[PDB]
Amino acid sequence: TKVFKLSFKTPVHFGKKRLSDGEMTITADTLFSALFIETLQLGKDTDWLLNDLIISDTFPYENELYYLPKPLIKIDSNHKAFKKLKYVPVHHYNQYLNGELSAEDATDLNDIFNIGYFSLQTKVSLIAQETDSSADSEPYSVGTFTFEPEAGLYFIAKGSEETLDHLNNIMTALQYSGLGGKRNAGYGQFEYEIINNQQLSKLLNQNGKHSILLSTAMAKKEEIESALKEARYILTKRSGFVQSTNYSEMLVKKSDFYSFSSGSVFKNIFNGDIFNVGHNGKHPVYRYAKPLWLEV
Amino acid sequence: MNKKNILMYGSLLHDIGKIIYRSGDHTFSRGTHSKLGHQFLSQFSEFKDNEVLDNVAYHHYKELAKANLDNDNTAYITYIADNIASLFNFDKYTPLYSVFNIVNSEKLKQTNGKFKENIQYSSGNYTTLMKDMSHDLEHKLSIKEGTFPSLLQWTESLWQYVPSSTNKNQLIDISLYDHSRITCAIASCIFDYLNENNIHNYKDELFSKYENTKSFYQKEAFLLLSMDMSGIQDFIYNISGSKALKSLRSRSFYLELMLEVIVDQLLERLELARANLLYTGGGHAYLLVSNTDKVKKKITQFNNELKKWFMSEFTTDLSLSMAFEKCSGDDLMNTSGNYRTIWRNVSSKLSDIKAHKYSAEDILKLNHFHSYGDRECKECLRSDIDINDDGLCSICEGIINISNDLRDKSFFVLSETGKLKMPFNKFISVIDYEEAEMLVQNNNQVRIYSKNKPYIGIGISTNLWMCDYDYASQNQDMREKGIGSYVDREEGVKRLGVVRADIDNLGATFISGIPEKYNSISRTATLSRQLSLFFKYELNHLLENYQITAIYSGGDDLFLIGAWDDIIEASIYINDKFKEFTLDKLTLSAGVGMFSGKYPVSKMAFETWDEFKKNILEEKLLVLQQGFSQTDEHGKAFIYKMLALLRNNEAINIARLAYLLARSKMNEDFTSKIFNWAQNDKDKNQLITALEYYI
Amino acid sequence: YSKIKISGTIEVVTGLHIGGGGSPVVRDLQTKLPIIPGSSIKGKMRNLLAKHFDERVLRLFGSSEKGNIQRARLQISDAFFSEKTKEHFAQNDIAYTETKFENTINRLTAVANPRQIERVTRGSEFDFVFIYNVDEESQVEDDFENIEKAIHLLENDYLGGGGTRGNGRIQFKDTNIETVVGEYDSTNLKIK
Ligand SMILES: Nc1ncnc2c1ncn2[C@@H]1O[C@H](COP(=O)(O)OP(=O)(O)OP(=O)(O)O)[C@@H](O)[C@H]1O
Ligand SMILES: Nc1ncnc2c1ncn2[C@@H]1O[C@H](COP(=O)(O)OP(=O)(O)OP(=O)(O)O)[C@@H](O)[C@H]1O
Repeated sequence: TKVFKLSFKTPVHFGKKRLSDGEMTITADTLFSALFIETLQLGKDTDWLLNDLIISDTFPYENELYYLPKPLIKIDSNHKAFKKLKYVPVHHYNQYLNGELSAEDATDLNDIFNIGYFSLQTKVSLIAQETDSSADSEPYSVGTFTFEPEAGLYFIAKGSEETLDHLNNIMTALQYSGLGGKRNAGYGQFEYEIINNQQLSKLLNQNGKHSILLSTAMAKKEEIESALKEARYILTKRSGFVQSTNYSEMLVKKSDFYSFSSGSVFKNIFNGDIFNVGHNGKHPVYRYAKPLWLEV
Repeated sequence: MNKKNILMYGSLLHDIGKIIYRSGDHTFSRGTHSKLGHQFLSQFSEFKDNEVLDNVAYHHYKELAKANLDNDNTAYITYIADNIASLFNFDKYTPLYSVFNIVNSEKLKQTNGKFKENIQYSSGNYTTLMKDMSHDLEHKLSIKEGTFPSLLQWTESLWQYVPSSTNKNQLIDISLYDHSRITCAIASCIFDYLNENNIHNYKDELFSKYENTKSFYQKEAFLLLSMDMSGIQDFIYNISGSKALKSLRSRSFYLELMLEVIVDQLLERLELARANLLYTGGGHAYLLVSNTDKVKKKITQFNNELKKWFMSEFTTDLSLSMAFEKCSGDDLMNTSGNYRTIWRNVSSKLSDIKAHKYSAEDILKLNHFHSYGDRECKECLRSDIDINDDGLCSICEGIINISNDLRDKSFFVLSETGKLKMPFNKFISVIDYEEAEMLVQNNNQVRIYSKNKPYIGIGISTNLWMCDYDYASQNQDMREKGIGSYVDREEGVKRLGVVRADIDNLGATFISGIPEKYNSISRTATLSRQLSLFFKYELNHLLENYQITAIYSGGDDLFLIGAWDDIIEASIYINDKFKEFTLDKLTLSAGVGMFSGKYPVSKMAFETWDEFKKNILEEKLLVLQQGFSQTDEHGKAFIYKMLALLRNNEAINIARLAYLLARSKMNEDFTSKIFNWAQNDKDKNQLITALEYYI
Repeated sequence: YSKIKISGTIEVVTGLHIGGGGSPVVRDLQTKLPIIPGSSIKGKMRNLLAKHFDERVLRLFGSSEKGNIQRARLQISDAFFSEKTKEHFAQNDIAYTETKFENTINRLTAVANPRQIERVTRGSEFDFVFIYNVDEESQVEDDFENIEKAIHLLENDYLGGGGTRGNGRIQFKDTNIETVVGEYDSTNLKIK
């Protein structure tokens, strides 16, 4: 059960709805999609790394601090300072889960959370009749994020040792491809390092009664009724197009899929499944929904 | 008349006699308020209903002692209601005090201000108001089942600054309109609770013995209800098209009117009056309703229908959550500060029943609909909705229609055909006042929602408050123009300004409020009304001399967009004018940025005092502007070399800047002041900001 | 399946102006050092290599908008000041950007209206990385011939704005080609 640390050194576009949108972290959907596409480009075998690997979402880091999302847990006291907060570092996470975090501490933690800044870079497209005759340029915009020299994102993955060796090989392949949007236009390369942090391991290997969903999951048909007994959760319409399925890219677009967010809390665990969002295509297109649980 | 309507029409006029006694020129019965009000109402044909007269004439203990009324007579509920809403020398000239002083007076008690320094009212004013209300009462008011909202509106129009109780020993901050409204609300709630819970001889249920009376205060006969729009931000700020100005003023308004129609329709279901609405704005609404099984069953069913609708069009972008909590009338009289406990409890229940939003079968249905769909509206960043011509769906085009129709027409109508799609199988179209009338005698089941216009008195006249201002119509062409219509200003760079503001101390103010002594339902209600009316009229007036169009304003959110210079000037003006109205008790935090024209406005929104006014704008900016005005040839080149020296904070650069200023031809005073400022860090940052503003 | 890496450094022979701000030049919003975007390299290279002649243009950069879909086979990244240029300019105390004053002459009037255009300093060096995803073994020679001819053209052309007016001339030095994925040899491929 190793974790991967990602350093970029080139600004990245990650996207939610429009190319001028900017997002900091991405979900296991896009990550698993990227690993799948690089496995196919390598021409390796896909069965091994389809139904054995569990991936958590991306989570940012700073110099020596690692971050996990806020559990949507019901704290009984402001209801303001906690709302403006998204992420809680590993040092104070058990403190948060047990009410040992104070409002001034919330303000301080928010104050220290400078881990990147946003930007819109302008661009123009002169493939149009500006080649031919008097015709206006068509400026467009892209949304980017840049990390300070000691920031990045990290993963948490688990599985058999063989699965993790394969994951290492594919990640080596991927570091020179991208992990974002306009990869081919100069955004989103990275170098990765595998480090074993004692504290994160301790946090991952507890035992409790609740569960904090660290990835984006959706229970299968026959478990959802007992899965949703007592829970606090946010759903997100996850959409997007597909790469090399049919003739027209504009005509091909995955059916919308809803999954629980990366902070939901549950009583009864559910295993997930890799769900097809496929139709009118030549090959199946996969979306990822399998949880990585944090048990406390 | 229905007995509930009898409670309504009687209660809202229980303390009417006060305005009559305080008049002095109308004191026919100089004995008590009750008898005088009874005599006054007793000349008019429409309000010639008798039980209403009894209600008004008997609103107090002593009078009721001998009226020999039935064990069921509506006035008794009026008595308990006035007590709930609530040595006694009433000075007719007592000036009303603004609640905003008392709020943060605990820390800093300032000289109690007052409405119209040491102002005082005068006798003839009340006589004039008597004339006015007799005029309206002969010519505008009429008694039918459905005119109660109209009566409430006229009370609102006439009374909002006539002091309710003028007791010299009490902190006078309640308008008589507030007292009357909350009394009517409480009366309605009591009537439903008693009628439902199988009690009929109310004289014996309540009045008989103070111990039994005190029990009734203790019984949990009231429910407080809450509302919350879930997905405000992502619905309002998903725009990329060329009609950015036109849509936003219309999308914001469509969401607002959605909230209003939801709350009105709910009130219609529960057979309650518009008085029971205590606060609307943003996404929240608070309702005070009856604590019966019937009401709760209806609430559950209505929540079901609403959630099914909102899934049937949006599925994540907008959802509504409601929650209610039992509360006892003893808690409304600020007995143990427990009002604050119950209010926080209902807030927590809302914030924790927004967690579990969708049932199992619901989330299955969301995921298993393989449907032939087209793609994302250029104007409205949404895929699920079904586009048409120009890559736009029907909803976005209806929004564009209402956008075009906003500027010239004022009345808004809820009907079966309309243009835009409303929750419970309704639609909205747009009309004019003559057209509104024509619909009125047509007796169509209509509601009129207006553009901050009273003196309507037309059908269901519902003066809904929304700040619609746009300098873009002050040009030679009255038609609404694009976002470039402010970009093209030549007095500076051709850029846009956007301003966002939040009240810093607003969570505490609605929750904590004034400690330990003014924490009733009445006093927090009047504070709510004051803030609401401030953000829904005062902005409209304050923004007049400014080239700004008002986008979304209300609650505690201030979202204005316009020309760069104008946004700064208007922001300063608004901050000062607010500090005036809140008597320097509440503070505002605001951000203004420079955004280029033709950016997707969805993206500029996600980007976004005494010190700035006195030190930067007033002194440094003025001397700098005079300096450049006196000496020509100081183009952007000279200023930008000044920047080049300044931003690199080095002493060799200070010498270089000295050389540059020496080579300029400014007066010795200007150069000397600039150099002295340049030697100091705080001053030089301020100087940088000021000269940047010059450009 | 191998990935070929084309790395090197480019010198600004005459001042450079990408100017996404306009008339500022593109920078990084924290480091405040100028950059040269990958989009600029790719766009100018594509325009040149296409005007030189098509299927090869589709091959190298990938269009996938004409009823058939081709995945990009050359990935171009941004460039940044090297440590060497930074240290040299610091020691000799040279600012990173020059500002040229310009002017325009009206006809029948002969009044001059001046402008102010910012320009990257001569001698600055940018470090770049390209990637070649060799999806077909039997075409790497042809594709590096094409990229050779493209770089040769860019050597004799300009990047950014105002090149007809005398700026943007660049140079390419210190190019090395290494194979970083797979087992394909690259000790014979050549780029100036
Ligand atoms: N039409 C509107 N346009 C812009 N801002 C609005 C509009 N209506 C309300 N707002 C403001 O936007 C704020 C943010 O709304 P938001 O989307 O956060 O919803 P919310 O009610 O706070 O729910 P949640 O807790 O789920 O965020 C509201 O508190 C309100 O002040
Ligand atoms: N007059 C009012 N009465 C009650 N609640 C109000 C009123 N005006 C605004 N609100 C509340 O304020 C919310 C807006 O939240 P927003 O994030 O804009 O600021 P806030 O959290 O209230 O302010 P702050 O954190 O500075 O105290 C609304 O959703 C609503 O619940």
